[PDB]
Amino acid sequence: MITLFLILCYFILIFNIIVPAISEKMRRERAAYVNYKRLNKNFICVDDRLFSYNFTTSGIKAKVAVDNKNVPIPCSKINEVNNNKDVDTLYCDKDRDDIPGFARSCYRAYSDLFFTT
Amino acid sequence: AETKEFKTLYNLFIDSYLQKLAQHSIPTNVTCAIHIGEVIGQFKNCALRITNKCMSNSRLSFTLMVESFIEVISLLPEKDRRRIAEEIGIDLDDVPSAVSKLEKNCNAYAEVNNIIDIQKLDIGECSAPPGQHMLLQIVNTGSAEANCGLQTIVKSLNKIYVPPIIENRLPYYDPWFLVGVAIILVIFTVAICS
Amino acid sequence: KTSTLIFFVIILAISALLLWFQTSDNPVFNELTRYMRIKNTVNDWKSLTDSKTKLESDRGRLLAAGKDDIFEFKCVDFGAYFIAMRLDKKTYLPQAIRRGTGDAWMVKKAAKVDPSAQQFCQYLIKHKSNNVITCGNEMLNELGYSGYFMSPHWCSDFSNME
Amino acid sequence: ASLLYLILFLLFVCISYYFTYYPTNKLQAAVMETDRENAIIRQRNDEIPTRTLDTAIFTDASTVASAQIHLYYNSNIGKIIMSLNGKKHTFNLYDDNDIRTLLPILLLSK
Amino acid sequence: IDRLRRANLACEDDKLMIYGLPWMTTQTSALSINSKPIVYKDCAKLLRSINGSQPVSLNDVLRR
Amino acid sequence: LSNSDRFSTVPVNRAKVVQHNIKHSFDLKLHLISLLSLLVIWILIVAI
Amino acid sequence: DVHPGEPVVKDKIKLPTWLGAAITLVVISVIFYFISIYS
Amino acid sequence: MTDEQIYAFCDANKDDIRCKCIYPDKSIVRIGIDTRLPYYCWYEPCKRSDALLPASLKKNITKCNVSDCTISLGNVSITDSKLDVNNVCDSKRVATENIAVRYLNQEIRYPIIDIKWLPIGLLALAILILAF
Amino acid sequence: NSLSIFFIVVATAAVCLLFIQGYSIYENYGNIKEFNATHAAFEYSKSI
Amino acid sequence: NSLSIFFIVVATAAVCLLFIQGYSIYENYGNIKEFNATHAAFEYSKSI
Repeated sequence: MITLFLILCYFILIFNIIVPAISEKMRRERAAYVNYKRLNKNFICVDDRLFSYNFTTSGIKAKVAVDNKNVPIPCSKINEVNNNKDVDTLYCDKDRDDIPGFARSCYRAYSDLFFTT
Repeated sequence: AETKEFKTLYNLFIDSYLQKLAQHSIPTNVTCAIHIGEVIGQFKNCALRITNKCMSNSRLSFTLMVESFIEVISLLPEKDRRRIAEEIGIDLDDVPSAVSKLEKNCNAYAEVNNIIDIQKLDIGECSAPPGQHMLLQIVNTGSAEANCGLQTIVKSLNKIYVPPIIENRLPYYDPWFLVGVAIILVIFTVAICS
Repeated sequence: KTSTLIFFVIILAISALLLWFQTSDNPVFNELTRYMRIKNTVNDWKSLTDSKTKLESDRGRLLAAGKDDIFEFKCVDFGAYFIAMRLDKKTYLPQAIRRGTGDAWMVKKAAKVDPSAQQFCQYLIKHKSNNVITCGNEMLNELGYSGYFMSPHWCSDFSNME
Repeated sequence: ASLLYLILFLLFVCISYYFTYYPTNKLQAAVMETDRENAIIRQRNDEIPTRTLDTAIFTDASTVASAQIHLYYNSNIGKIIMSLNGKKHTFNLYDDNDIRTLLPILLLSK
Repeated sequence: IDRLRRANLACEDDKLMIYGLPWMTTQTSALSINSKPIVYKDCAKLLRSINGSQPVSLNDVLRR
Repeated sequence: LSNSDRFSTVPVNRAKVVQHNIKHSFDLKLHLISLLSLLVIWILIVAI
Repeated sequence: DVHPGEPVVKDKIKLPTWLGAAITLVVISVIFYFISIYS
Repeated sequence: MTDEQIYAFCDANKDDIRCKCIYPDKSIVRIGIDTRLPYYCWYEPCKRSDALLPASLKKNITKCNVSDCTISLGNVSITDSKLDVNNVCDSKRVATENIAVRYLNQEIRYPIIDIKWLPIGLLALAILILAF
Repeated sequence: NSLSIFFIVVATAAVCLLFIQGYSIYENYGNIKEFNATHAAFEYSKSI
Repeated sequence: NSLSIFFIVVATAAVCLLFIQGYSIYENYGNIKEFNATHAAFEYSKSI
């Protein structure tokens, strides 16, 4: 009856580890988003790119600022970037390969979000 | 539970104003008092802070208040900081050491003394991230007009939207139904096997 | 066979009870999980301090370019107090004049423009400069905090301003 | 099968161990990734010293002089700043002109 | 700079030359401070007195 | 000064205070508990 | 800073947490094995 | 020492730095008077730790730049919260969100069942004779 | 069969171990609550 | 044969509890000695 043992194992795993893990991850990311939007707003500067963090159904997500021709916006003009709320944003969930080190910048953005919050 | 204070824009403004008042503190012969008839708090992590400063020089009080407000909105987006500035009645281009519209509006409290009298006070819901508390302040100052400016700026900063912490934990009631059903179904499978 | 099914049902019921206690707002489970969480967070403090100190070292290396005046003691004004600080020649981290065995010397200001505070900070620069404290790992091993993750503080404010 | 059951149990153990003793949120996992990445970054970057390194320097098309320089390499923009006589010049490692300017001053270090 | 490690210095007639360039395989003349071509007849002796007769790659320079 | 004696002239290493409060504190043995629970489940399902 | 007091508790040399459980299981198994063998 | 002994000693040595604001120069006293700030509240020998002061000087220094600010709360009832009434009226700044950690000298309870269980447990073992 | 009885005995031993761990937690719940009340702030902090 | 199994499990529980208590006492005898020495007056109050 090893199979019933495995069934019990996976049932306990899911409903006593993964679901509380989902709740804990949502709570931590929501707290980080709250501590981020309580002072900071719109985009912030990380690795010469611009990232913002928004909370959705499946956790927090970082979107990077790009111009019309899918080029990341240089940090120097974040001023006007805060003036224009219709600037193009690309999500970090999709691994888009045209930008060199896009996932690198996304990971550093998440790390900076953790450090600031 | 010793929890950290959840820093928030109006809290930063109040603390900066209080620090500026303390660092320019001057002795005065005027009596400044706080009289609250009832204080009711029934929600967890609803910290209450009753700080009783009073500086007789109200002109310097508005100067420091405007300086602290300007330093606070130095981190907001430009459009939001500016619109909140006209909503309050303070202009950034004007030096803090100048009479603004807010001071002119609040001069109507010059005759009344520097006492804060509240008949009854109740603290509302305070949703804070775990490990932190939402702290509410009742600050007195050496002039009722400085108080006027204080509460109007505090309300204006409260008008902003800060995302709330949502509680996902279900309400807990003693679950004897689950163990009862488990026992009944254990008897059921015992009978089935037999 | 029958015993195996009975124990299967019993273990499923135990798991259901554990899930009920986990999801619900039970004070006992909350106390236990908060105990564990506090212990884990205090454990992770050290790694967080190391990472932040190292990143601040990189940003100090990047910032200290073409500016030899930032390597010498200066009376930085923090709006309410003066601190005589510089950047260390080795770690490239903010290093200020230490007050005894405590933190950096904070010359309290009685006004927006306080000449006496500046004069005393200069006096410390010229006389009592042999005792210094650096943000990062020396700060952690001496006073218990890294200087970062603390607001307001001269390390964080100097990193944000510069 | 027995092998399938053993594989499933091992996968159970691995997943439970990860979910218990490893981060389960984007922030902390990204912090660990950034830690490893920055360790590699610095392991590569520390090969460039900031010490006073003597080298032959070409001020013009027919002049040469021996002098000490300092080198600081950064990977955010991937450039080397060379310090000479109190003045710092930045040369990119991706631009052809900067590479042609910087290679002789590095390969001729006495 | 890992790519540039294969670069090494030699003499193209009377001028400085950089062999082993994957960035630009074509022949390029090394630039001085003012971004101008380098033309020394004695640059070979200078290379011999620093790196040696064999063209030392930038990898060995970094290893120094 | 009605609370002058509760403040220390010397600096306080509060990090060490928390480290000692955690070192000398009750240890919920979740590792041992989980191992014992897994052994109990395996014995009650498979062994028996 | 508020004075924290003194560290009265001493760091005694402890024992492994699992070791008591290990002894219990081992001694129970040995007792059962001897009882089965002798019987 | 008593006030009379203080006066006799300081009249014996009128130039001692230890007693310099109990008997200060008239210049200092009138500078303090003409500034609306009593001299004993700011003049350095008064602030000195080893300086000897009479009863009158002490009870007049104790009223140096003292403010008059009061808080009169009524029926306060707080649950699971924190109350921080500061009533602070000086240059000193209260340390907000300063977590005051003490040494928790916790005493670990041990899993010792009441040894009154020892007979009953023996009875448990005894019932194996029912299975023989 | 002696093996089944052995496995039942080991299961009872492990359940007794779990009960003793739970009894330890029950006894030290006061210490747990005191530690939580004193060290509540550091639940999600990044520094002291 | 259910009664025999019940007797075996309860006797095993008793023996295992005895061994757990013995080992815990062996490791914590000194600790409870100082606990009783520093809390001697807590045994019986003088307001009987």
